[PDB]
Amino acid sequence: GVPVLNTPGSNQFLTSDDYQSPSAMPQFDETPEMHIPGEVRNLMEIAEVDSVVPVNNVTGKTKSMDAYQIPVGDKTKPIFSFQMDPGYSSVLKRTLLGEMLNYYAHWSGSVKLTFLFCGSAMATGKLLISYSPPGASVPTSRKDAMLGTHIVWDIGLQSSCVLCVPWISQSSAGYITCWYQTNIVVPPGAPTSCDVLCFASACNDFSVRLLRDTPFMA
Amino acid sequence: GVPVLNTPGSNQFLTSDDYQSPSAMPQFDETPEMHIPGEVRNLMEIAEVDSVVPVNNVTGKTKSMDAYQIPVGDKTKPIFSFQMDPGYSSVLKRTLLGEMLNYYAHWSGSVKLTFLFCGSAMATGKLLISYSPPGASVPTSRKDAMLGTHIVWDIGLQSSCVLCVPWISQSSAGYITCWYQTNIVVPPGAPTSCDVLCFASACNDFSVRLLRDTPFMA
Amino acid sequence: GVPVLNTPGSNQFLTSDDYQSPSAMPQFDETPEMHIPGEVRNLMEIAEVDSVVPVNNVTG
Amino acid sequence: QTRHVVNFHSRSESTIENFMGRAACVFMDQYKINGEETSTDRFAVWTINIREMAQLRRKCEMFTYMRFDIEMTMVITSCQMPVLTHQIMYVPPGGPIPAKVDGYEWQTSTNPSVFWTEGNAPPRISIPFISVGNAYSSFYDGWSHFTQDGTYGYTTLNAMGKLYIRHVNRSSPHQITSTIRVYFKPKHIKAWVPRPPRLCPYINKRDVNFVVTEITDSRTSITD
Amino acid sequence: QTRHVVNFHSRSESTIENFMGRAACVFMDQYKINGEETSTDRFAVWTINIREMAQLRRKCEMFTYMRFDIEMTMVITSCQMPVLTHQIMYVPPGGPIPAKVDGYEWQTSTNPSVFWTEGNAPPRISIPFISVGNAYSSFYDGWSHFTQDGTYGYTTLNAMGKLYIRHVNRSSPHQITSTIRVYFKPKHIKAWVPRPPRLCPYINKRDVNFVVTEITDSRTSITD
Amino acid sequence: VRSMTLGNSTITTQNVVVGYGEWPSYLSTAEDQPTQPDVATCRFYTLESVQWEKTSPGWWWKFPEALKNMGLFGQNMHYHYLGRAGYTIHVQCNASKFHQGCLLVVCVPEAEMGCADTDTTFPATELTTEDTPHVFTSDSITGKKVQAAVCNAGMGVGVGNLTIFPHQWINLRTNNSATIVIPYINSVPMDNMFRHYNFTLMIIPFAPLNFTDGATAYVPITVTIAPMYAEYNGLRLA
Repeated sequence: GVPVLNTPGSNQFLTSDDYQSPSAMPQFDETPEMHIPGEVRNLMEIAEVDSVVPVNNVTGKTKSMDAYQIPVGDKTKPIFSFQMDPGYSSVLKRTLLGEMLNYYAHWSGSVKLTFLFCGSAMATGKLLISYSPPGASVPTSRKDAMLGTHIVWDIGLQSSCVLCVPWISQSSAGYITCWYQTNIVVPPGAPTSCDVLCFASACNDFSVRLLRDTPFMA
Repeated sequence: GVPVLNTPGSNQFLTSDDYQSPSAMPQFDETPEMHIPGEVRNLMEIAEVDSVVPVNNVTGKTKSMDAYQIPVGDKTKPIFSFQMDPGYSSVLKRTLLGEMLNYYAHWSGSVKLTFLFCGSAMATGKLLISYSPPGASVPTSRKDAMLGTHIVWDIGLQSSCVLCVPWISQSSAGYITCWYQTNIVVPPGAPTSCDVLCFASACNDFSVRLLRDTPFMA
Repeated sequence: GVPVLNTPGSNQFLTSDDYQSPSAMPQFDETPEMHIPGEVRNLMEIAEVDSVVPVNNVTG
Repeated sequence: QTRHVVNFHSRSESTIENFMGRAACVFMDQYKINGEETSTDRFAVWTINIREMAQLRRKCEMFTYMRFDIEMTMVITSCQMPVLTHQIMYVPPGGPIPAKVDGYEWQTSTNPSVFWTEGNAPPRISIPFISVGNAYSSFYDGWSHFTQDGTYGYTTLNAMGKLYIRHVNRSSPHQITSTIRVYFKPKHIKAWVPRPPRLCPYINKRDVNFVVTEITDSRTSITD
Repeated sequence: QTRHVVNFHSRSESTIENFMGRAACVFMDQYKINGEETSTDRFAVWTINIREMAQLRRKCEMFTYMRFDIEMTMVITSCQMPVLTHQIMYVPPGGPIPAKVDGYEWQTSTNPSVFWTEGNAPPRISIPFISVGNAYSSFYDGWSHFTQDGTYGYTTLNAMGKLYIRHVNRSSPHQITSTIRVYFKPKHIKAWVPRPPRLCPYINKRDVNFVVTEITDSRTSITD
Repeated sequence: VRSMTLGNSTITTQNVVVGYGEWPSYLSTAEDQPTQPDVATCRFYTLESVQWEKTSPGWWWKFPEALKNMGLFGQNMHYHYLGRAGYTIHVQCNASKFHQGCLLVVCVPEAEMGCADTDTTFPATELTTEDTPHVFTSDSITGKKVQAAVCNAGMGVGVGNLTIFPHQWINLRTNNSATIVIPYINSVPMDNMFRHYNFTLMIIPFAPLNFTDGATAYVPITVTIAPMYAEYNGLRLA
């Protein structure tokens, strides 16, 4: 019949191939597909969902829900500060963003952060959210944070300030520090100490290349 | 010649394949097909045929033809009662319906029942045929059967009442009980005790998926 | 199915062949090609470059 | 298990070709390679019929008449040397049979045979609709010999042939005991005249004789 | 390593078929060839489920509902003769299982099985979407038996079958111990209802029970 | 202020999070025919109000059977063994202006929860107490019951990234009301309403409640469920 000749690679089993498998049950006709709500067609649709970031993950507050709460209410040291990279960072590694990025080796994109102030409706103050570029050093003072990139976030007007941090990739990252511009001003009835929740997702669109096994599972 | 490469699955023998078998007798020309009456082109054409259902299959009446006869002619206990599922039910498992359904694991459809009254042409009475939904409990009295689904089947007018029981599938079923609404009224010449035959088939169309080996054969 | 017959030269490994190698990472999409200056498309573009010739290559 | 909403509408698995056309093992047999030059234990026979095992036999008795090509694939093993080559000779209904492993019938040009050597894919041999009539008859309410003689129920129309299997190797230093598993499969199958399913268990492979069995499993009362 | 300009724009590797559809070894098992005629160490079982190893199990728990064809390719070895032939019998969810290496279930025509002889390419058998429902459920917050009986969390919709594997050779002079590696692969996969990733380590392969684990790794202060 | 009414139940409300972008709908066969009640069933079933103190870790309800004693919807569960619904869920908080806090109101379809001491199961009355909610706990617990520690809500996931589901934040600084519409997520078109818990409404306080020594020591959380597009199996013959 047809003269064929087997190339190198015949009668082998490459694990990652896409050949036509001979079906064991050919007569069998499978169940018709109904419409089920909430289809996922791409993994990066999970990374685009905001989720609470455990910024206050200090040594004794990680098995409770005090990990998610940033205590607000000393103006010389910042409120919080963390590396801005969803991989290899204790704060952003178990986020929905940071967990769908540990399945991959090459990823690059931007990341948006939402700071929801969960204090009273009468508490009023200012917080200064500074961003350092990936090469720069952290601000040691509030003035040195003001001279860089910042957003003086008035709490009494808006209760949710949104960032969008670019240049986030791996294959020495940024910083999101936060400072007391003013103290929390509060009437006699409302409580003095408040909390700030944080969030993280993919800002506009996220690029991600090389799939691998996750490190968390043992 | 043509560079080919054998995939995984070459030189194997999958039992369920549909490959072109090399014919051993190629010169041989087979006998022309005449028209023989009564062709079957689908198994569910056997399930649509009515056949007598052994409702009276009590411990000593299964090797005779008293299994098929429901004795008619105490108004407090029902005449007969059985699970409405052609699989795993002693009454409906050896019917033409219930026997072409034991070749399959997934089946779903409806089932119609015909009650042929085989009494005299002068005997007259009423029977109340109640249906319980697959979750409901059986009626313990005639009134509680009347408050559900029923058909007061006048024997003196029509001698054959047809049901169509839906929601019949497996992958806790219904009930067809029957009650004395009235006794069998009979003139002095005709006999007092009568019989009722039952039938079963597929009502409109029947769905059936996964072929298996039958349990009956050993 | 299709009646084939293997010729001489089947199931051998000729070192200089140009067959379609089955890719190990099919899902993987490689990095886009940027324009890098100074592409070589032929070796004889190196021979056409002048270079200094050691004529006075005496023993010392 | 639980009762689920089995919602779909399909009867493609209930057609005749999707019901009968399934490969099932119908013949295991042993056959040696050497010793006992005049012996019957050096080859296999298996007269081809549908009444082999009761699971398949039951399905062919749903229908009175049926016609179908058969496409069997043998699966041959060996125990205990060289590389072994086998021979699976299908003789038609009109065909000479061997009496010994070294008979001359094995060389008959009208008996098609496959020569499968060990290690390759299993040998597949396909046989068309041989019968003289227009269909194979599962049941034959009649007598082979005219005027109501012996042999009830056996017609010669539903004769399919035989399948003689041997080693082609003439001898061996030690004993090799090969095992063959014939996988019968109906193909391009049509079926006429449906028929009620078998109720009683099977007694013998050439008759319809039975013991009177109860209709269904019994229960206590008519109302429970 | 150093932080480079990772400049490209692609999410083709983040789709569901390019995330789940990867072959992973899910079942190693030994099975002998001879001795102990009534023994359970002459065949393999592996009830097919996604909760086999925690690396794959974690990926299937990203999503609540998913449906997919499976295409497994076995990789069979041997130790210690003739050329060996194996049998990988997939039984459906509704299917009889063997109790011994010589049971009659192995000859069931409705259980598809491949007969792979040693030396060739690995055997590949593909199984469609079997389930009764419209998708396989990774999680089932419900009870199998009505009225809150035992067996929490186990539905019968996400039953995929079993995979019985044996030698077809009846015996051998010496002992041969074969090893099989089943390579499971989802194919043509769809997935619904995303779900947060697993945080705690896995305890058992049939439940969701866990030990309370910390959210993230701890650091010294909130500002370092 | 919008005063919604359904049947003989009127509530007073003050944006809707449509779960998975779909509004519940009916299933659209003579072999199996559904019955659409429409009458009643759709009215508002206000559960008992839940007091939220400074030390409350959370709550959860398991539906559809949280409504198993709620009127005609809880009575049609006993007569039909198959059904489906949509469950518009309003969650008010009616705190004051000096109270502070934040809630996660999330629905979590198919919340298979884990036992407190593994190697065993729980007696099935630990997942649900019909109307009343099972609270979470602040730390780990033992015994044959649900591991109800927050940070690992029920399923062994992080409680912070529980936002992937249909959710709504109730920040007492800004808002007080939440509303979620959950269009019957299941792998089979109809399922039994006593075996299977289709979703798990769990309300989890991320930022804890705080106030001074003059305010009320709690904030009552009011839960209201309206079963929409509920349809059942047929009981009549064909």
